[PDB]
Amino acid sequence: ARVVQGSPEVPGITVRVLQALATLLSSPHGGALVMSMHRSHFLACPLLRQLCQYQRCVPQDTGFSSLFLKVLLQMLQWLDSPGVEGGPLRAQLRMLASQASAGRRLSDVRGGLLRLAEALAFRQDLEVVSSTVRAVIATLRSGEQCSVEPDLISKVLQGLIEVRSPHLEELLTAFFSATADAASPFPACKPVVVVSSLLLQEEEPLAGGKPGADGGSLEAVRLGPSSGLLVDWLEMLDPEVVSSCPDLQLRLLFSRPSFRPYLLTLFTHQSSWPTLHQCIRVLLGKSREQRFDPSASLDFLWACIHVPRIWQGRDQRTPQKRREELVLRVQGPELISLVELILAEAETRSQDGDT
Amino acid sequence: IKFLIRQAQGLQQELGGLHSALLRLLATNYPHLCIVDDWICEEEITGTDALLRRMLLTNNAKNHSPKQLQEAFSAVPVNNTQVMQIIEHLTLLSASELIPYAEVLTSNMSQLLNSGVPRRILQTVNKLWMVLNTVMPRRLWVMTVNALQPSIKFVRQQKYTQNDLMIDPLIVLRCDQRVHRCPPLMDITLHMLNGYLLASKAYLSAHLKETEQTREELKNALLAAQDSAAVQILLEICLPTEEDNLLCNLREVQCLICCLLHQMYIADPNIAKLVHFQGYPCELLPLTVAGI
Amino acid sequence: DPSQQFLQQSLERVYSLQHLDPQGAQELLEFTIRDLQRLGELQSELAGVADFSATYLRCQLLLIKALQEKLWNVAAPLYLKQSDLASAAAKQIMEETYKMEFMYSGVENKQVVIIHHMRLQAKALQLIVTARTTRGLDPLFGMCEKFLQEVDFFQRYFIADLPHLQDSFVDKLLDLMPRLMTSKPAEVVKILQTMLRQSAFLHLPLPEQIHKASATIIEPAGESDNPLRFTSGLVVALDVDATLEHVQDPQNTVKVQVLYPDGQAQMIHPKPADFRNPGPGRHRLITQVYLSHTAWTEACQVEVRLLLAYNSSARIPKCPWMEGGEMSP
Amino acid sequence: DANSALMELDKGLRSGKLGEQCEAVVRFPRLFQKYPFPILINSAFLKLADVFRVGNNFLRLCVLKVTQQSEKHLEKILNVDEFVKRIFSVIHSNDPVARAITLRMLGSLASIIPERKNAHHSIRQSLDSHDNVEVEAAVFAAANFSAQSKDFAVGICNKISEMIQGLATPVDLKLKLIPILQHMHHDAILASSARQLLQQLVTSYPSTKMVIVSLHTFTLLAASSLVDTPKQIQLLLQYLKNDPRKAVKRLAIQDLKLLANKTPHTWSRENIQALCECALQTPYDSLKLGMLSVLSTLSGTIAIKHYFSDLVKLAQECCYHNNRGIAAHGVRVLTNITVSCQEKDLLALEQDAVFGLESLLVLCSQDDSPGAQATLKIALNCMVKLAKGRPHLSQSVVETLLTQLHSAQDAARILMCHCLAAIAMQLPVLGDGMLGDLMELYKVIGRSATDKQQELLVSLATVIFVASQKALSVESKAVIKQQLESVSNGWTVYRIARQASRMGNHDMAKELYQSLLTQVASEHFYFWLNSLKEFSHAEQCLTGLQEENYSSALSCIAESLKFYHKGIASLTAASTPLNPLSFQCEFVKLRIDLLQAFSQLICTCNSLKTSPPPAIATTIAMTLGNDLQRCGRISNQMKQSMEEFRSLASRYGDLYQASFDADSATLRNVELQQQSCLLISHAIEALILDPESASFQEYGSTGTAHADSEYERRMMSVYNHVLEEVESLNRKYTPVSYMHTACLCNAIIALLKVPLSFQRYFFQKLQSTSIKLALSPSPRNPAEPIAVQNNQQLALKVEGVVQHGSKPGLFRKIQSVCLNVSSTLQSKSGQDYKIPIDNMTNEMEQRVEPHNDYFSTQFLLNFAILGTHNITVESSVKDANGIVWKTGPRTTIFV
Repeated sequence: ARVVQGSPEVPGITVRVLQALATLLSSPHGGALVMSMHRSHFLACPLLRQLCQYQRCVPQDTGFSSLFLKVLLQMLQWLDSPGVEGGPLRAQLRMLASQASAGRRLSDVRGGLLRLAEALAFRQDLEVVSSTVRAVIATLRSGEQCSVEPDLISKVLQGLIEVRSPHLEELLTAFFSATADAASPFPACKPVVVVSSLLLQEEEPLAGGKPGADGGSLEAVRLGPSSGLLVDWLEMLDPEVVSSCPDLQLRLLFSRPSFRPYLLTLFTHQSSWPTLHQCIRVLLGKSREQRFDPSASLDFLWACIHVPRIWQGRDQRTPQKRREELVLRVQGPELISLVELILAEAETRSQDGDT
Repeated sequence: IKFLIRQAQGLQQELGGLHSALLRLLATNYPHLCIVDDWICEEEITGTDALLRRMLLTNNAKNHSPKQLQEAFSAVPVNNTQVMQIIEHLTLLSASELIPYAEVLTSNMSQLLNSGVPRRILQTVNKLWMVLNTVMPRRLWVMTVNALQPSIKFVRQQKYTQNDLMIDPLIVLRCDQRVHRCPPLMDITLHMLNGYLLASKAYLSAHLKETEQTREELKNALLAAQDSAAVQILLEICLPTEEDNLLCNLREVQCLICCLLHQMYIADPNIAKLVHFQGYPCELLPLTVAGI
Repeated sequence: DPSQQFLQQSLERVYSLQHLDPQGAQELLEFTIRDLQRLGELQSELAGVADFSATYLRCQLLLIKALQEKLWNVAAPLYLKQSDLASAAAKQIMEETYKMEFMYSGVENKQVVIIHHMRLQAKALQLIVTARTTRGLDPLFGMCEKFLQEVDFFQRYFIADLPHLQDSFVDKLLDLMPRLMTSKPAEVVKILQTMLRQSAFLHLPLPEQIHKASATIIEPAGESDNPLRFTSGLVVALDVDATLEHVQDPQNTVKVQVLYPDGQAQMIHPKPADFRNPGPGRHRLITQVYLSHTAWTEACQVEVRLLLAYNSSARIPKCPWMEGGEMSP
Repeated sequence: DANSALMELDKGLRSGKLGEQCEAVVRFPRLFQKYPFPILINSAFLKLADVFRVGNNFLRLCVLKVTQQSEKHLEKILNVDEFVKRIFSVIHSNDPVARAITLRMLGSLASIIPERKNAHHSIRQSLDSHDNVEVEAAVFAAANFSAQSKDFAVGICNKISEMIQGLATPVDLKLKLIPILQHMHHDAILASSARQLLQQLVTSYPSTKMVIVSLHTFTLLAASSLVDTPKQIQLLLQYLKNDPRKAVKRLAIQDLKLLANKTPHTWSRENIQALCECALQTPYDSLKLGMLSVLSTLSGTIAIKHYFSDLVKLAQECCYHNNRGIAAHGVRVLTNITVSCQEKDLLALEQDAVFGLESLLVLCSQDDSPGAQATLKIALNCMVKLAKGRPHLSQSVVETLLTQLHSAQDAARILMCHCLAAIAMQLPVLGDGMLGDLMELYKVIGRSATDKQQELLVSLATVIFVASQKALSVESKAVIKQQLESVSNGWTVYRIARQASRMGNHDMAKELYQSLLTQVASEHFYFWLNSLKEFSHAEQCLTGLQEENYSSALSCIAESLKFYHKGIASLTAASTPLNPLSFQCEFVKLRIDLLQAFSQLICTCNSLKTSPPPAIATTIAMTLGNDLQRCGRISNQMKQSMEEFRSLASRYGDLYQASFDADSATLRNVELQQQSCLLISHAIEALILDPESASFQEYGSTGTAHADSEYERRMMSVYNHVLEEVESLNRKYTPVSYMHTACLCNAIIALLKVPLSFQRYFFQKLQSTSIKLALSPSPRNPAEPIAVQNNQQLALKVEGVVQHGSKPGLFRKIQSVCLNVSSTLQSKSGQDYKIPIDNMTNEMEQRVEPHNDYFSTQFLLNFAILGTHNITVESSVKDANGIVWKTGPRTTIFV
């Protein structure tokens, strides 16, 4: 009954009130036959009939489907999408279904003003899900994403992000290390729903130093909510804090923000002893450049002296109050710079007063 | 037998006398497995347990077969970016899915402390060994003994299966000697040393019953001398160098050794007297008194 | 003041959201009662008004649950048993109104007239439940005339604030009562029932009221066995009671109940000479209690408790049930 | 018997024998479960404290595990001070493992000692100790003691704050210390301080695990302290809309789900609008699925009524999604909105509802996967709710169900049959319409089925019996043919016969019972099947009555009574001490007595014509008699019938409260039977006798649209007919019962129209609860009375424990046990009874409310009789709503 299938579909779409159950049963039988893969040559005929009915009537039919009978049209669209997703044999009826969905969307975007996305929402979602193709360049996508972000666009930015994610999931090529920071800053500034996925794709299989880029982003861009996410990238791909660049990490830890105590605890309980001693001797050294915050330096030193690994299982609180033996030895100029910065930072007195 | 003990203790409604008799036999035949500090960390603390397991195991822990971690360990890119997050994301398991990962964790602990390694990786390896000590601890101890080898290009004694290792636990103290400046590996070796000392005590107690088909005083003297030798070796490990004293791996290792010595003295108050009658260098006197 | 604004929001939510299904209203009342009880258990200075509102909402919930009983959905003249949950709920509602009226101190005339209207509605519900099962038509006249007499007494005692309350059960009954005095009590109680179903839900005004509770001072409080030595003939021993807090002149108002293990129960009257008030807002009750009974052959238990007094007669459980010493005679 | 076990455990614990000691310790919980007595539990806990005071550090862990396991048996300890002292005497040792075990033990005892200052000081001191396991044990004990003990909370909050903000502890220690702030709901100041601390921790420690644990603690505090729940919801929505991570989003989704599960009334319109706007901007599928699950949980409460247009658009958009779970959640939201809300345009949404159901039927028909069966069950129960809450669309769903029944490979037809049976319980026209299609499916289903043919056939037979009303046509023979040559599974045909007897079909029940009588693998089940067959035969013969017939009606009543006697005899022949049948015997006996009373009534109504007027007229003129109008010998028979009906109603009310385990259907059936009995009693009292006695008109509504069965509706219609025929003939004729006996007999025949309905409690007796009620009197092993001085006193010391063989919170919950006690004289004093007053004054009705599964009261009595007495006690458990629930333990002691 493939010849009268288009007529039956048109009758059920316009006014039948009875053929809806028959169409649903036929769609269910076709889906079951496609799942069983027992020579299910029925979906192609239904797809061709639907394409012919949409090509014959595209203005009044779409309006009647989006205004009068929306439930049956949405159910038929869902069944067609399920059949196209299950029966993936060389994507025979996939192109025709995509073309029909695009034609229906183009007809409903101008002729359906009152019923705004009432029944065409499923078709739009299916078209957006089917448009997630893979880029064939994987090198110039960063410039396109930056242009879309600068042009203040939402759908274009989402499409660019999806294309970049698909290119990253595909065969990795020589990625650029120039516009990646700008793209990350734009995605952090603008409301991006796939910002975490984009960051993971850009820092998963890139041929560059993602740690320096993440540090520069966290130090320059004012990312409010996503900052913590960057903090994750500071503890996932960077085991030691002072591992790649000491100056930038020292400036990020001790400066002239919000994630400061967490990173301080990480550097205290996750760094090796030579690196810790090096940081202590370079921080407490004689330097008037104000390259270290004493407010964090004091409790950093207090935590390094009271590391729980230094006191593993000895008796609790049994020292000699006359003189402490276990101490941290320092040098002359080191202690001089320490007392200098201590007496210097204790002169602000914004609201503390005198006591 | 430890996995069976755990899965029998997990079923307390049924299996009335079976689990009871199994535990009463484990407490007598295998005293080296009934160590309290070995399987006490599995108790609830604040309910935060299994929370990160239910909230951080859906998007990952699905394509991390042991072969991937194995090939990530040994490679020209010896960078610790991927292996770190890989070994960190699998710490949320229920200590029963780490059985295929135990073989990958072992045989690479000696290669771990080669040069320039971070601190979090060693801590995660120690935590994994601790959560893998609650199940199949004997095979894990054997694998860790066979993994921590001097690697001097010549094979002297290999694989230490169950006899040449449980007879004299001192083999756990003749390792690569590079783990002495490594707090996590040192704690692992101390746990193995205590377990193997208890296992040797049990083995001698069982062997003096399967013979002559006095000897008890000889066994007691041998056990006392073995404990004293272990304590002396642990004390000599606390020496600084061969030629800061507060902020270094030496401090943490000395503290762990003092903790193990305190546990041994609490277990038996006679080995302390025997060690003091044997004596040790004075450089360790202000450390043991203020540490034990 | 987060607690005050939260209480105001809860009260306005209970007041406004009332035109819905009966099950929805019931579950909303249950949720709000639980929330008010939690707030009273948590907050201290705002505990009195919270407990007052919680008790009022519990009264309303029990009322709306009694009105939705299956007896009206089944045959009326049968009334086999355990079919109307209002036969035992009317007494609870009356006790709750008595407690809300007498236990709290900072009450306003609006609260008094609202609680009297609630008591009248409870009496009408009791009348309906009794007439639903009463077989003799002669006793119906007696209780119907009694209820009309109570209604007349209420409307004579309360003259003001009547035009303030709109669409309420009291005003509807006052406007319809000139006609209900000419027919049979059967149709009278029928009209009373069909009117009380969707009458109204009056809003209660909050105030700075506080509860009236006691303490558990160590004077003859819970302790070890400590079996004292005494005989069966004369009195066993003497004990000391506990202190009081926010009782609004506990003199001639607070009783002391003694619940023996036997069926007998003694309520010793208070002594006005021992009531001390050096802590206005907090009190103290040091009164000797007399205990005596025949031999017990054991040291089972004893129960001493404090209660309240009313105009004619009633009791209020204020303090937690505190057991006394064994004192085996 | 428990004394011997305690003694042998003590002997095992005497010697060292570490293995034997561990064995005894791990066996102690079994002794606790076997004997919940307080004295034995106290002695065992004292022995555990003794073995905990001195040990080899391994018995301490076993005792800790035993204490953590047996937590409900912890409050029933008499000597608490000595136990706590023996437990705490080992925390002063220098062994960190011993101190950690002691801290964990103290934390396990945080429900019996929340004010011991020594434990608080120990936890405070050992919280910052130089260790690793002792610190964790101290944290555990601090959380336990901060749950209760507001003083410990206010004393430990500052220390927890400093220990977390000291930046000198590892990340794991902070992640373990954060959940301690959950138990800060004791005061408003504590809640505010914990809220500020958690806000500072979130704004200062940005990390996945850190933020997750801190948000969990914050939401647990907000849920346990319902003062700032709107702020919690606003913060969760802000983090859903701003935070780009995926773990935090799922955490917030589960958070909103828990909040809607526990406190759904605190939500507002703005929160729902924000959640819908956030779900509309989610490109992922799992996140949208979780948000829609939260929305479906919210829409099942008063939140959907307070919200009333973004939620409607979201539900309409996600109703036709590709995935199945999202579509199921969408159609659930739509069905809940349709049932709860009653807007004007929402009627059109009803269309989008029913067709939307199809979107959940063509995708989970032949999938054979739990992920599809879950959505199928969701859609089916949603359709059931829509059909039971709105009968306007009862056919528009049953037609889709019938059309979809043909599109399943014998996998989803069981669920469809369950849905059809659940829907057809309200309206019988659906069954009348779908009986033909059900029979067609039953005919075409007997071709081949191996996987689950049994359950499929059972469901088909059940839905057929529900749809049918008579089952006397060819359909019965067709079912018999389909069940005969097919697989003859005894359980399948037994369940089919049980469902047939439940729905009222007795011919098929009798046929299946006769077929099963020849294949029984035991003797008790043989008598059970024989009794069921006899009952079904008597039911079937009872339906052989004709309207306006009195000649053969007596013969039918006699043969039904004979079959009932045979059945009850064969049933009581199967009553054994192991699993005794108490409800069935009483139910059958009371039914037999009711039918015998009906037979006596019809016999008296027939004999009324046998010269009854001139019988008693020889002693007094019955005509125009103001004392006794129409005085005849029939008055004695009428009074006997009235008192018999009153006794039958009393026994029905007793059987209602004697079960305590029956379902709603069985209780409703018993209530309907008692109502019919009381109606017949009222008819024989007010109509046949003088109408001036009561003269009470039943001017009230009845038979509301709430019956969940056709039997209940038929009984209510018969009740209404009897009332409307008795309210008019009250003051019409003379009381000689000229036309009153006619309508009385018509009502009797109408009551016998519906044969019976054996409800669910008649079989598969579940929820077996029992109160032991093991008092502790003077030691009396023999039956000899306790020697008392007869003048001092006599104590009882009664105590009972509740035992539930099944799930306790299934149908009713035990709240109060109204213990009663009475005394009487055993030996005959002057008459056959005890005495003139029987000494039954000592009642002492006490009402104890057991918080746990244990209660103990004190009873006394005073008697001055030198003879032997009898003391009996009764449980009389009380439920939540409040019913006597007369239980039958019958614990009787002489003295």
